[PDB]
Amino acid sequence: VYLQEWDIPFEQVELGEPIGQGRWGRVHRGRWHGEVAIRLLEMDGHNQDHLKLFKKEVMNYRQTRHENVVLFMGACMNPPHLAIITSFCKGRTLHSFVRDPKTSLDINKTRQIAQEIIKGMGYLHAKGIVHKDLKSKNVFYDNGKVVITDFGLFGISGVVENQLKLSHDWLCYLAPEIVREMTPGKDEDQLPFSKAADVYAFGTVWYELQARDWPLKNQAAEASIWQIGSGEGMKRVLTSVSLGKEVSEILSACWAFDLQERPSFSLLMDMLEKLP
Amino acid sequence: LELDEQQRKRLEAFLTQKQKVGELKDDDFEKISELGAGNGGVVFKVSHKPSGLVMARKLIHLEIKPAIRNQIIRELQVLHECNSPYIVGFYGAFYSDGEISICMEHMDGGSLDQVLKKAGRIPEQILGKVSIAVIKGLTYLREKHKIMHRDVKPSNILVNSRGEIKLCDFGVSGQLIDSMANSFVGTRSYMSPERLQGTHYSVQSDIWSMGLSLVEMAVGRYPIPPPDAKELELMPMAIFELLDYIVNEPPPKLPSAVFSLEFQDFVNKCLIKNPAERADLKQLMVHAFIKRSDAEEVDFAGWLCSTIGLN
Ligand SMILES: Nc1ncnc2c1ncn2[C@@H]1O[C@H](COP(=O)(O)OP(=O)(O)NP(=O)(O)O)[C@@H](O)[C@H]1O
Ligand SMILES: Nc1ncnc2c1ncn2[C@@H]1O[C@H](COP(=O)(O)OP(=O)(O)NP(=O)(O)O)[C@@H](O)[C@H]1O
Ligand SMILES: O=C(c1ccc(F)c(F)c1Nc1ccc(I)cc1F)N1CC(O)([C@@H]2CCCCN2)C1
Ligand SMILES: [Mg+2]
Ligand SMILES: [Mg+2]
Repeated sequence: VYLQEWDIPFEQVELGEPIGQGRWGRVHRGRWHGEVAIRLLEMDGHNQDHLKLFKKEVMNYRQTRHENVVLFMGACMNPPHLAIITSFCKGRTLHSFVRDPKTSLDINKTRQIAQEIIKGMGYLHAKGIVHKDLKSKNVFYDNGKVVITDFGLFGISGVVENQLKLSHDWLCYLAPEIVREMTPGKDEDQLPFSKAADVYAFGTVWYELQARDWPLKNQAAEASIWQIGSGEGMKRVLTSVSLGKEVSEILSACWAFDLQERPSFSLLMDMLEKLP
Repeated sequence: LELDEQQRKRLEAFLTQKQKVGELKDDDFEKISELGAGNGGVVFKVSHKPSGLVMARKLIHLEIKPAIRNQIIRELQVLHECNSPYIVGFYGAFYSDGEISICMEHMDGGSLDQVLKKAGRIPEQILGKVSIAVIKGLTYLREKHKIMHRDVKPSNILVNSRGEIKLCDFGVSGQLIDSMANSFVGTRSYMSPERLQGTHYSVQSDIWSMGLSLVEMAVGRYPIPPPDAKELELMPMAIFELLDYIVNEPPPKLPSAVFSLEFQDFVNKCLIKNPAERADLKQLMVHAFIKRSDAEEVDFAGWLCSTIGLN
């Protein structure tokens, strides 16, 4: 991809100030005239198998467009250097949005935001793309509109010892299937992400919509790994402080220990409807 | 208290050479060699230039919002009040280049994990003395500043050719624990079964960690899962099944053929899964194994330097 292979007309794109680092390159603000987010990646892997998967996935994302999914625009690869360009999201991350004092969530607003997220995930799933990284920090809320970012991105194999370092916010969104497989020397690309793991991550963001915090208070990651992958921690949170029966029913469904008992996103739309 | 005078005359000696060094900053120091690195940051043998002293510098690398960074440094400065013959000599803590550095005593023989790998196994005669040292350090910490350690394992037990035992890297600062230290998981686990399920824990969790550490050093092998029958006379698992073992299976125990009841019972009491029934520190201090080893006569410095090769 030389960026002219995309349906977005491109003359020139300029880097602006950076706006956060992470495991997958550095994300800058930029100007396409429109604002954009530009993620800079570098491919250690070089074995042309990694770039083959990168090319496949970037042209798979071309086929996407939906008002609840961030617009994928371009990707160019001058190996080892690669760049992924999406539309820039004004407004605030849902993560920092539920955690605001001044914010007024309610039994209505929460269902509406949730239905937005479900529509977006349902599209992505229909076209066979798995998010693999749904969380509150990868959803943006600007006035009425809700947009999912940073999807599909965990499938790639760029630069990131035999220990592990796992942020707590991330692990709260991880289903038991995954955290059981975590262990030093195993890369993120080998983990069992899936449609069901995505609806589990939706379970955590819904809990965050109810309680405006993590479902597990910050603690040693080994503790979180056991509590998450045993299902115990999720059994105890459902016990500990409850919300409403119909609200909590969707939560118990999404967090279901056996992944196969987790609902589809289409079904979750209906469940969110039959509520106050 | 209950501070011997030999000890009190080497504590004063190091607090008053301590005020001779004054303050510091990065370029005052100069490298020597690779002590090692892990679960946060590298530590290197260093010589300080203003005041002819050799130290050990712990650098850990944390780009985060500066407000909590200065909160961390001010919480970490409490190490200046923490001074015992069983806690490594602390000198200073400062921020530089967004890399927090802690300057502490250099301990000639390194960590009992290092000691162990070269030694292969650690005898009982001597594990008695280290056990006394650990309970003393933990009681000093709980009574005087009201903190707990939260990470007791051989790589955090330090030994010198002068024959002392002291503990390093205890959890003094909460912010540093919540902001960095929590996110790491290694290949082994020393966490109590009540910490792993996320209930409220206490220094009891440290009692468990100490028990597991003593087993490892006594038999030379990380004790869970328990060695198999062929491996025991002679003397590949992911992290979650390790943790599920710790929580859902019996704890390790020392082999019955080799060590006394007093040692076997000491470790059995440290490793009870229910922290309520696990011995506390008051009870461990008066245990038979402790009364024995405290009144025994072992020359530690000699064993250490002939184990590893110092002078
Ligand atoms: N399209 C976008 N519009 C606005 N902000 C964005 C967009 N994409 C990413 N960001 C932000 O840019 C930063 C980079 O995100 P990211 O590198 O994924 O860090 P992270 O999600 O917090 N942790 P990690 O996923 O491991 O890198 C974060 O603050 C994102 O919220
Ligand atoms: N004050 C010290 N004096 C001498 N050696 C030390 C000192 N502190 C740490 N070490 C050694 O330096 C190496 C790395 O130390 P450290 O960064 O604390 O990781 P670790 O001790 O191996 N395990 P952890 O405490 O979980 O990080 C180990 O071999 C330690 O034995
Ligand atoms: O370096 C530390 C450490 C952790 C918490 C804290 F509050 C500290 F002050 C720490 N450093 C420290 C404290 C006292 C002395 I005397 C010397 C020191 F270097 N740690 C914890 C540690 O043992 C690891 C980190 C995380 C996982 C396992 N424990 C390393
Ligand atoms: Mg992200
Ligand atoms: Mg250490």
